[PDB]
Amino acid sequence: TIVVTTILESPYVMYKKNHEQLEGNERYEGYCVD
Repeated sequence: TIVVTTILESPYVMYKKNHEQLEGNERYEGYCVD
């Protein structure tokens, strides 16, 4: 598994709606997540 470092910065990487009930990569959304 590749470890990808990134940064919380809108709209590149943001916490998803309901992230606390999600895990791993699914916690995040945005341009850089895509």
